[PDB]
Amino acid sequence: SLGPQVAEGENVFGVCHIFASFNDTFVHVTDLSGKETICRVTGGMKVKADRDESSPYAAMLAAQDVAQRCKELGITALHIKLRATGGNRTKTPGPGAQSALRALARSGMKIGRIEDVTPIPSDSTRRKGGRRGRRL
Amino acid sequence: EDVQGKNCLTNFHGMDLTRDKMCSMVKKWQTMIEAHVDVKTTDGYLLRLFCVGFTKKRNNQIRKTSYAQHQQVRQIRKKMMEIMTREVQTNDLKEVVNKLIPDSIGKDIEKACQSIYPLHDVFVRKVKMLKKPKFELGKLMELHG
Amino acid sequence: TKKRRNNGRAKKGRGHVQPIRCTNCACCVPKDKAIKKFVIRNIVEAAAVRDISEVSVFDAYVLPKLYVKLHYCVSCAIHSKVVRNRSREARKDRTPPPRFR
Amino acid sequence: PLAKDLLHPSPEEEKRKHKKKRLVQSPNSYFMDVKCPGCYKITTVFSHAQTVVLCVGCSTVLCQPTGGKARLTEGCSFRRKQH
Amino acid sequence: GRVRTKTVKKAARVIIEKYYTRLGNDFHTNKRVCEEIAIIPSKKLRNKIAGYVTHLMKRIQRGPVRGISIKLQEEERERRDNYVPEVSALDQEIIEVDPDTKEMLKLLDFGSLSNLQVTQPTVGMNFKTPRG
RNA sequence: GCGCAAGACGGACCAGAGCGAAAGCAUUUGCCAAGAAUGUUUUCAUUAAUCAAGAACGAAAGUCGGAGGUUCGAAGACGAUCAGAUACCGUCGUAGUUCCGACCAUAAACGAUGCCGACCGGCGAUGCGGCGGCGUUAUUCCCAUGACCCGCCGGGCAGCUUCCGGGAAACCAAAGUCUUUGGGUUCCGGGGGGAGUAUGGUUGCAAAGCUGAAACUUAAAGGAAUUUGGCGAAGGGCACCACC
RNA sequence: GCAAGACUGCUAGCCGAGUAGUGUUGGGUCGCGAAAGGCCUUGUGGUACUGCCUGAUAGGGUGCUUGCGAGUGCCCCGGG
Ligand SMILES: [Zn+2]
Repeated sequence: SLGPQVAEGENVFGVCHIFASFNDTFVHVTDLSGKETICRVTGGMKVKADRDESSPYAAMLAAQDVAQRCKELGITALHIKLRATGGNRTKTPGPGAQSALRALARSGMKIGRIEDVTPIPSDSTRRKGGRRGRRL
Repeated sequence: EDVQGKNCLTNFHGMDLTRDKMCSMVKKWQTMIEAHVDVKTTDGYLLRLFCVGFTKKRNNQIRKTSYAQHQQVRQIRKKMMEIMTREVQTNDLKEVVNKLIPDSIGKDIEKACQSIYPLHDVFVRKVKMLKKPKFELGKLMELHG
Repeated sequence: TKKRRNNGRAKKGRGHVQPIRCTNCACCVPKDKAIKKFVIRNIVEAAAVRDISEVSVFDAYVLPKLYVKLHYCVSCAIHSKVVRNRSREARKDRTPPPRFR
Repeated sequence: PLAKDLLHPSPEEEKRKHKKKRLVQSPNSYFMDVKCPGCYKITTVFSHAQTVVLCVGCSTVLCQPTGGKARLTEGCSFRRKQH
Repeated sequence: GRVRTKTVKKAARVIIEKYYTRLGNDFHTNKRVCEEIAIIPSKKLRNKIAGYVTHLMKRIQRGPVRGISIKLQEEERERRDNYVPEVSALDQEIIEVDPDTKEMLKLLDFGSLSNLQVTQPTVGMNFKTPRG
């Protein structure tokens, strides 16, 4: 949080990973290395019933909390690493990624490069479920 | 690799391409050529270069297929392997990563494969290292000027 | 009776193709039978682009795009209303649906 | 159409059709000649040579086997001959 | 809503087709005309007919109409397609003749004409849309 | 976030595209062997077509003996759902899924359409091989090769259209050339159920595969298409005897 | 030996000079390409345009304007 830096000459850059699924959102913030984190706030820490974990409001609340904690610490700019469930399950990102990114944008931070790191495979592993899939 | 005081001096570890162009260059009604090599530089550093090449559709072309024969793909891949083998064996790490900043390797690939079949998007998709030798302080110090 | 000229798929001289999996379901469907949809999307949707460009440090920053390919079983495709049933005379229309915006 | 003069059509139709579907079947190939500036000899070869042909005296190569007509070496003149 | 019936519209169209110089744009005046020159069994039907007549006048005073033929508005079509210009657009001093059709015309009946010239052919043969 | 180890698979490129007798076949490269089509003024001279007996291959599942077991997952163990739920759903999970060696010869093995051969309309295209031609490119000259464009020939996967014709029609350029009935040839069906069942034979470690009845009972069982019909089918509208 | 025609390449004083250098996929008689020095007629006229790079005012990529579809503008030296 402290050091010989100045708030006017430059800006502090970190890398934030947004895991968005259809069950929960992980609004994670790491350093520029990515090895060591700053604070990890998840969409289940705000709501009480898990049905609201996939709501955009939980992702907004988690993003606002981690963004206010980070700008209290002194990180001003963020690099976006959006990631869905991935693997063989689902390529489409969750419903809370847009809300989390907009809450990070409106908190007063700065946004740099945006890229997607969804783990698409090279047709590796058999999917969950039988030949007939899920019946409902 | 090492810190002197309050400074983290860095070194080359690999080259990647963004995923946006990786799934934006691929299109239907065109083919792909991929080559991978296990070449080692003139020092004790071993690299692994991956390459990708696509299909150029001509301006006066009415056909929408734009495919190619298999032996043309093999000849284009052979040109890719001999270009990537020839251009890095005589050079060290500094010269090859200086060449990696432009697309001169890709330009030589797409200029070598002109009389076989035209290519429109040639880039080096990935660079990986396998062999790491004994660390030298002087080589890293001279790498930083 | 014979409903279609083909058999609802796109094999004419093969007899067997490799199977793929549905997205909503986990159903094993042949590749040439499944209704593909290569959707082109971007990061922000319609109105967050102004807020992103206001907060982006780089001026004239071009926005990235998300490219995924979606494979559907036909029951999950019709239940998701991406394809609808057509009349007997107008079934034989292989032209794609028109795009405007 | 309905009325086609199958006794004698225009010769474009015989020159256009297949070699076996004509009224009288005839090949589309011909016998040809090779003359070089280096060697002062004339040899007669087939149009579809399908083999490597060398001139008399072992001076130069003359033909190259292809799928169809042979590749004549560059600088050699030819003319069609018939009896 | 206020949508007119086939009876009102048909009577208004035929009363425009028969009578044109005795009407106008004022609703009460041609309402009195429609009362005088026809037999209408009601006041409300007469008012609806006169209203559609006034709307037909507002349509007609702009341009042509595809349902109503009026003799005063007639003779104008044959006025426009009776007169002819001085140039017949068929006797010029230059005719764009391709060399292929020039060689075709030389084979036909002629060796030379007094009004034909030869142009150059194109360098590239593209004439269809790219569809594969 | 950095690395290690194991097994499986080959996404986007991937299409009414290719090859193979069929089942089937997709990471790069090397080796061996075979094959269709195209080209031929080469070679032999009817060596040909279909096929009892017999023979090769043959998805997945199943059995025996090994090595290995990442994920998935029969049987099983629970939690909800429900009047019941040992079902749909969710979490674990033994055989199996992967490789080798020995078996069985079963699929909606389906183009639900035997093989060879002749004739019978048109059109845009696709893959291969060959032939011919204005032009652009591999940087400016020439030729040959690849890459485009314009056409032709042969074989093939297909497509659009037609009052050739056929059919009960859906439809088919073959399912046409059929009462104006005969090109050659193998297999196969005589209303429905009993029944692919019982016995016998043969084959298989086993599961089962091939061959395959009868008594009795029944007046219909079916194929195509038409009109209100009902859909916990879709697309548009309406109603305070519907809702907000 | 006779006799003129149709077409084309290079140059814009000429010889030096198509000699090296460069060049590719396969070649050739091979494209691209300026002086040193010398002799003179001591240097033929008109005409539009020119975003950046490679490899010509050509070929192939790719931009800026207001979000699209389309105009116009974008070699340089100067003045207003
Ligand atoms: Zn599904």
